[PDB]
Amino acid sequence: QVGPPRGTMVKILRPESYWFNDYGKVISVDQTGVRYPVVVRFEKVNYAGVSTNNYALDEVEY
Amino acid sequence: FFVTGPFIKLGPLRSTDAAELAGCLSGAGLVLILTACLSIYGATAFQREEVVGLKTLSGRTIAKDPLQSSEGWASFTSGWLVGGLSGVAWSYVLTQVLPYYS
Amino acid sequence: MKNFQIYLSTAPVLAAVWFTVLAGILIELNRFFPDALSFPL
Amino acid sequence: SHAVKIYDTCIGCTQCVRACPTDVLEMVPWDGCKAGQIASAPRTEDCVGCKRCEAACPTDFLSVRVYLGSETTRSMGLAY
Amino acid sequence: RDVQPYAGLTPCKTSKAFAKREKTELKALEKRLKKYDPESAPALALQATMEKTKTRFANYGESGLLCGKDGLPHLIVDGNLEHLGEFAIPGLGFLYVAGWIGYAGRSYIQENKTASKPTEGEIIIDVPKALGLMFQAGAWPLLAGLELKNGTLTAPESEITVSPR
Amino acid sequence: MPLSDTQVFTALFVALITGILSLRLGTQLYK
Amino acid sequence: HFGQLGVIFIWLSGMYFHGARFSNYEAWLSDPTHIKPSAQVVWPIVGQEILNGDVGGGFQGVQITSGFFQLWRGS
Amino acid sequence: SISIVIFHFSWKMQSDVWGSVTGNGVSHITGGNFAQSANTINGWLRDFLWAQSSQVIQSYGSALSAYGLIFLGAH
Amino acid sequence: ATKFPKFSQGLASDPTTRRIWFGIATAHDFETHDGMTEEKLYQKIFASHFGQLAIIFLWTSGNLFHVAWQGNFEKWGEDPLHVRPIAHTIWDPHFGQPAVEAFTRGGASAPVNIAYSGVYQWWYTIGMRTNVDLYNGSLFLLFVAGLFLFAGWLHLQPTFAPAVSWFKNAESRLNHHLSGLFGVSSLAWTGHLVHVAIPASRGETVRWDNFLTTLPHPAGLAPFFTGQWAVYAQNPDTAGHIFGTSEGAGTAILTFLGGFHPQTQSLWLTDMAHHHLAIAVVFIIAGHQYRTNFGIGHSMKEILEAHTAPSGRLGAGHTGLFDTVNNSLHFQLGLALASVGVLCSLTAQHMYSMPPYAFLAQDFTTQAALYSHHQYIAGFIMCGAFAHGAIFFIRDYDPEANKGNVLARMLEHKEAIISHLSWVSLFLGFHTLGLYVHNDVMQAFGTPEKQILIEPVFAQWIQAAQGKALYGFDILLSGDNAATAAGNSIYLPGWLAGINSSTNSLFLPIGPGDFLVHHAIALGLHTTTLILVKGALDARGSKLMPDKKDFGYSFPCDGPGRGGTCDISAWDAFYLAVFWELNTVSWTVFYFHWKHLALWQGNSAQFDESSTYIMGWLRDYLWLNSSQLINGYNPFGMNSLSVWAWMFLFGHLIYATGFMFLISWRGYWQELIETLVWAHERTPLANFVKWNDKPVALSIVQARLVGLTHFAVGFVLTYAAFVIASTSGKFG
Amino acid sequence: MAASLLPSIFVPLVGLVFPAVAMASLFLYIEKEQV
Ligand code: CLA
Ligand code: CLA
Ligand code: CLA
Ligand code: CLA
Ligand code: CLA
Ligand code: CLA
Ligand code: CLA
Ligand SMILES: CC1=C(/C=C/C(C)=C/C=C/C(C)=C/C=C/C=C(C)/C=C/C=C(C)/C=C/C2=C(C)CCCC2(C)C)C(C)(C)CCC1
Ligand code: SF4
Repeated sequence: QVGPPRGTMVKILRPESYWFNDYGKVISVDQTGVRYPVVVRFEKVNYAGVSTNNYALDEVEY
Repeated sequence: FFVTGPFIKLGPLRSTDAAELAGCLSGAGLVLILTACLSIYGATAFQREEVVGLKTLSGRTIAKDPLQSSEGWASFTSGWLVGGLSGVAWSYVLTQVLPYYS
Repeated sequence: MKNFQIYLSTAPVLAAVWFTVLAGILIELNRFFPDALSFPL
Repeated sequence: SHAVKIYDTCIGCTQCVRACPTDVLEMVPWDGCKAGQIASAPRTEDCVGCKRCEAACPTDFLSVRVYLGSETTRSMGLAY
Repeated sequence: RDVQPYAGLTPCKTSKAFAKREKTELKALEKRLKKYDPESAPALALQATMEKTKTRFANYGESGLLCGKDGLPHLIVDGNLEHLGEFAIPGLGFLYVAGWIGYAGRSYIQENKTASKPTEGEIIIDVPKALGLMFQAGAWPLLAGLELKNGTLTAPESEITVSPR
Repeated sequence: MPLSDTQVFTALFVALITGILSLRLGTQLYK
Repeated sequence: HFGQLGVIFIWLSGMYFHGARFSNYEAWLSDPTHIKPSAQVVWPIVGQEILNGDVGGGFQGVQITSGFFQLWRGS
Repeated sequence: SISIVIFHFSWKMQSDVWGSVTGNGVSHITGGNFAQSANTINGWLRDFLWAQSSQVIQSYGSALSAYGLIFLGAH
Repeated sequence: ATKFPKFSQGLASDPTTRRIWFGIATAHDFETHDGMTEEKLYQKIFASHFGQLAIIFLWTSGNLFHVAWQGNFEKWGEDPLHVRPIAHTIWDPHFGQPAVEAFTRGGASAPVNIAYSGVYQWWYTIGMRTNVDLYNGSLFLLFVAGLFLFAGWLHLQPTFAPAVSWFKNAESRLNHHLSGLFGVSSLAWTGHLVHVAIPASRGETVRWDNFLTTLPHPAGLAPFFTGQWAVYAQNPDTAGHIFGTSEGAGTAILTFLGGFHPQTQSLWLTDMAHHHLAIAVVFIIAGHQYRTNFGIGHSMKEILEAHTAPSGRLGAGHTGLFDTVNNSLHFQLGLALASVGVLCSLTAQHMYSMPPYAFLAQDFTTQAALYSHHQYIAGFIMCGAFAHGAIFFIRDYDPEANKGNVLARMLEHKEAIISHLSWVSLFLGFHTLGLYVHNDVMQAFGTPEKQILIEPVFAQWIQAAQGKALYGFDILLSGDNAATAAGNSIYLPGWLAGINSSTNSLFLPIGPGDFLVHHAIALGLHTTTLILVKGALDARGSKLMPDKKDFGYSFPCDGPGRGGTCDISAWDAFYLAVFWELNTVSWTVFYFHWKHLALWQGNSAQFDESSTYIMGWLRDYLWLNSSQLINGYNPFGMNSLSVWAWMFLFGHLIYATGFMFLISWRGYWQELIETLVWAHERTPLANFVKWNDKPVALSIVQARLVGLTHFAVGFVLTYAAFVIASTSGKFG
Repeated sequence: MAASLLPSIFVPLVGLVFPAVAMASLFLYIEKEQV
């Protein structure tokens, strides 16, 4: 297992992200070596209305 | 022939005795403008191949209209110019000649 | 009953009550202390 | 015609493809995402630019982007 | 009170144009009155309006107002001691009240942010807690000073979402 | 004193030359 | 639709009630040609009492243009 | 469209119908200027909008001061 | 494909009418042209600058020629106060006999237009007296325009075409423009004023014929080179001096009297000559600052590089900005536009209050027209400056190179700037509108004494500092201290005479209406700046659209997704800010025009009474002064203001037509055009004629622009018609 | 003589003749096929 454990709050570092500099719960991290394995869930919705998306290991901080 | 009439009866000089001459010169000027419009349309419009043919509603294959070509539209424009000037002159003649014109 | 109270606690009803009361107090102050261009001293 | 680009943040949810009204987008096999598929835009000439794909893309920021460019007949969506 | 002339403005109490304003309005009132017989209610209402105009003009005379060439009072807001009631004291009252409103709002939004479903409580206001925070916001300037000194008034730069630029 | 006709026509001919030069500049720009 | 009709009936009740306790309909009846109809009187609070115009009949109020006085006279 | 219908109605009635007979012919509100001025946009701007606005813009200090305030507010 | 988008293949292959529109629109956007190198970009820009300079000079020569040929310049010079200037003869075939008989003003024998541009006063002040002088000037400027057209043609040839590095030579360009384009030009103008304009003002005509024989001063250049420069100020013009005559005419050519010439109510020509001389000296000195070819002077790159705040509050300082400015044509264009717009505002604000032209203050319509002209030009130029800065941020800004400098810092705290602009705009608008509505209500309720009339004591205190003795602060020039004592040797008597006079507009008296309108102006400037700075800083991306820099400066939207992104581009921010710019400039010029109309009727009390509430502006200014304008033509004939009435209604028409393009949007119109295409295709005798380009609705950006253009055109034409017609109907 | 002649010639020249030729010419160029 790599990346943040499930349930932890991670600070988003992707500049273009709607939740940039915001904190979101980690739902799951894909261990099959995908490009964006970190699934982060967000209390607040973006302009598209979604509350989650995928991030890489260097696009999150905990 | 017809386009002269509005200038005769509603132009600036409609009240004056020279109403007819003014209206006919206005009609001739408009004929010249429309000749210019026709010449430029003929120069620009027919530049494409138009590979698709034409048929009648009965299904008979027919040749394209020679009018629908650059040189054909040029000949049509020349006919327009001659006809328009002759018609304007005829309208002048009839306004000066016709018994019940007023 | 209680749900109706909750309904009253909704944003529109509460805004209407709060601004009704506020307009009332401001009108009463302008009735009892009318025509106040500046704070007197 | 317009330009449609697919970025590696795509999760292969197919919503861009299903939203396209001119069949510009298609799903292709891809190892990068969990779902195992990325979108592509082969028939870019047919892109009218309606940006339904961008509206239907869940990923933040969008994995499909449409950049309006040279306007052709098909891009202008003209029946004449 | 008697105020010194300032910025080429004479006091309204000793201003002839202020007296003309009063006179004109009162005469208009009389004209309006004349058509009504004194026994009828509009006559008494108009007489009360005339009284109100007289006492307003008198109060504006005594309140140390400076009038202009036009004849209407003019406010001095540069901070002058003789005209502090024009802007400073009502300005202080507004700053106190507006800061109370804002601090009650900030306190409620921060308290509701800890609820299980903050957005539902955003539209259905918890009236008891709301009123508790509203009355606690009486000491807004103090509590704001505490927040400023402790650094919790302002969120740090890193926590705030920003554009990618 | 009104301008003489020779003055008006000389200035107008200078304008015509200026207009020719403007056309030369426009053609050169269009290249 | 029932609720809308209840609202309309509230509005009519208001108009008739104002035409009864806040109007000069009885004065206007004797002199309809010279008395201006009026069925709204404002409270004298912030100098808005000036809106109570000289509509006639020993009365002051906002002159009305709904024609309600004419309707009542015709009724 | 309604803005034009009601403007036509108001001007035509003030000019050619409404008025007061005094035994020496009709004295219309605007004096019958519609027939000779309502054929030009300038005529509507001047003899209807500009001319008839004097009542609403000079309404301050009277009972129609509310109408003047609403005029500005609606603008 | 077609040949008209010669610079755009992508538009050449476009099969619709959008091709024609966008080839017109993107013609001057050289940077986005196919196969466009930087060298071709710079050469074409250089030759276009040559071209429109020649256009400027042909416009000036045309004005001179028309005034010389069809004008009444001599007669106007004889009686400047009782002769209306003539602009040009009218030959309109559509005129009726009343129009021909009503437009014949001045001493013309033909219908004419009354020159409201002030060119008569300007040309009279500079020494031109006769139609021959104006004709000679027009011919000379015709030759100059031909010379510049030939120069553009020549520097477009490959031998004479300069490389990019010639344009990038900043130091040499600024040295030569400061010393020569500014400094030497000012010196030459001084030589003109001393040799020609001042002697012509004192009666003696000094043309090229008698040039080189009449000394401009009774002493020669002996006082100059012997250092006795005070001889040139020995005997100024007398107060009782009549312009253009020798009565009370002095001999001093250069001086600093200050104030205004009493008979013309304009600046003393000796003052303005001494002024241009001092500018010439300062700018010739200034143009030796930078290092070009001689081992001395500054290097601008290193100037910027060494100015970094030691504490790091500014970040890396200005490090990297030299290349940013020099390589970015849009940065340079935004700076030049910003400065030019500020200057145009300064000219508007200084020509009304300090008229530099003889008999300009007495001609009120020209003053109003010039103020409105320069303020509207300034507002548009400002909008352009900010738009081009947004364009710089998109096309020309390099975040990697500008890392850490003030510009990247602007990107970093842009949200704070935009939010505080929003705060100041909201505060100003809430309180200004509230005070205006309060005053409206109090006037409405018959109690105008209860209005919140804030006395603008700060501006009045400045005026008191500057010599005005109305308010009684008496601090700096109105009081008796060191500053006034130092001033009272040369300039201050004339300045105090000018500023304390009720006739001129040097520093007008200020009231609560002036307070409220200046705060309205502040609202307008703060809001327009909000919109424009928001457009510039969010040009490269925002939270709604992070990758906005990849879509160029002007794009319609990013679709209805993500809630909707209409008017999201920086171009759209400009488009929105032009409305606020027009609104603000209209507020300023409405204030100017009403205050000056009250001054010119002699009753300033009208403005001071009715400017505190909006109904007073609507009634006593707009409705009141529109009476004679709308009566330009009527069923009882017409008068000389019928053209301005027609233009007034014309501008109303354009404004409304603009509203059509602004409110209704593309997709209704596209379907309507589709039905029209079907109709034309299926109409007998009309299907013989077929369009070459497929007819389509205007694109979103195109139509936004078209509507904005109509809005602005109708705005400007309506107000121009109003400000000219009312002022000419009341004052000529 | 210039004053009595040149306006009556140049106003139609610039407001009817030059516009006609310019619009016609520009039309012919814009609609001119690339090849
Ligand atoms: C840009 C300057 C300018 C302007 C705005 C005008 C405006 C006018 N002129 Mg004047 N004129 C000018 C320069 C100008 N002129 C110059 C330099 C000359 C040469 C000395 C003349 C000589 C002249 C004569 C002799 C007459 C006019 C007439 C007229 C009137 C309309 C008829 C017309 O256009 O014929 C203009 C005639 C021409 C031969 C063209 C001259 C224009 C100049 C030289 C070129 C300007 C081009 C411009 C900068 C760029 C155009 C491109 C694009 C923006 C459209 C009108 C008031 C007539 C008039 O008074 O009618 C009542 C008339 O009889 N003009
Ligand atoms: C009849 C009187 C009257 C009325 C109706 C208003 C109405 C209004 N004012 Mg104004 N104001 C008035 C008199 C009045 N004002 C006077 C006399 C002053 C001088 C003190 C001010 C100074 C003032 C300022 C400085 C501001 C307002 C703002 C506002 C708006 C929101 C105020 C509020 O409480 O929101 C509820 C309150 C909050 C949400 C809390 C926000 C912060 C508040 C406004 C101030 C507290 C900060 C603190 C004291 C530091 C102040 C710094 C300042 C000096 C720069 C509202 C439209 C605000 C506005 O619209 O600007 C965008 C604003 O910033 N007013
Ligand atoms: C919790 C209340 C609250 C507080 C403390 C603030 C504070 C601030 N706002 Mg915000 N704002 C609020 C509510 C609040 N706002 C609401 C409800 C709106 C929607 C209308 C806005 C809309 C808004 C805009 C559009 C802007 C601000 C700006 C600002 C700043 C300038 C001062 C100011 O308030 O003037 C602005 C004041 C107003 C717009 C008046 C609205 C405030 C109302 C009266 C508060 C309503 C809530 C109330 C307290 C009840 C809830 C609690 C209760 C249940 C107990 C400041 C940071 C400006 C900024 O960014 O400055 C840097 C700016 O441009 N605000
Ligand atoms: C002495 C040397 C000299 C001089 C006179 C000029 C002059 C000029 N250059 Mg420069 N240039 C020089 C050297 C010089 N250059 C050198 C060495 C280089 C190489 C680096 C360049 C490179 C260069 C480029 C690359 C360009 C120019 C351009 C221009 C022209 C700009 C237009 C202009 O003057 O606006 C008018 C401006 C003024 C007269 C000064 C402005 C003062 C302020 C804004 C106004 C004050 C006005 C005043 C109050 C009076 C107004 C009212 C009155 C009319 C009533 C101008 C004629 C541009 C061009 O192409 O034009 C052909 C251009 O693009 N130059
Ligand atoms: C010295 C000044 C200067 C310079 C060199 C430029 C140069 C440029 N600008 Mg900038 N700009 C300026 C001033 C300037 N502008 C000003 C003052 C404004 C504010 C109005 C703008 C606003 C602006 C925008 C918003 C944009 C540009 C763009 C551009 C570029 C392309 C222009 C274009 O699209 O083709 C030429 C433009 C046209 C042919 C359109 C003109 C249409 C006008 C408005 C019609 C007016 C109608 C007329 C007056 C009515 C007649 C009277 C009536 C009675 C009939 C080019 C780099 C565009 C670009 O892509 O930048 C890179 C762009 O998006 N500029
Ligand atoms: C008269 C017309 C008008 C008015 C009032 C406004 C007002 C505003 N615009 Mg808009 N705008 C307009 C026309 C107008 N605009 C047009 C035609 C354009 C061109 C598209 C724009 C383009 C535009 C842009 C692009 C921007 C603005 C911004 C602003 C704000 C500037 C700040 C300010 O002045 O705050 C003071 C606010 C006002 C005067 C608004 C009205 C507030 C009223 C007085 C309070 C009402 C209270 C009362 C109880 C209401 C009763 C209602 C009841 C029935 C509920 C403000 C909200 C800027 C902004 O958002 O800055 C923060 C901004 O970015 N506007
Ligand atoms: C339908 C009515 C109508 C028409 C056709 C005209 C026509 C004319 N008037 Mg008259 N006028 C009218 C009504 C009309 N007027 C009315 C009601 C009044 C009020 C009483 C006047 C008052 C009046 C005055 C006071 C004057 C005129 C003048 C003129 C002439 C302008 C000279 C010219 O052609 O310049 C050339 C045309 C222009 C400069 C216009 C440019 C506008 C365009 C759209 C700008 C944008 C151009 C853009 C680049 C596209 C160009 C395309 C191009 C290639 C075709 C012209 C003969 C003037 C005159 O005779 O002077 C010589 C003059 O001084 N008129
Ligand atoms: C967007 C952008 C841009 C543009 C911008 C702009 C447009 C700005 C503007 C700005 C402006 C427009 C500014 C202005 C300013 C001003 C000033 C800064 C002034 C000053 C003054 C002073 C300092 C004075 C002093 C004095 C006085 C008080 C009086 C008397 C005299 C004396 C001198 C003493 C750019 C390109 C850059 C960049 C990119 C982005
Ligand atoms: S682009 Fe957006 S929508 Fe289309 S597949 Fe990739 S993720 Fe799902």
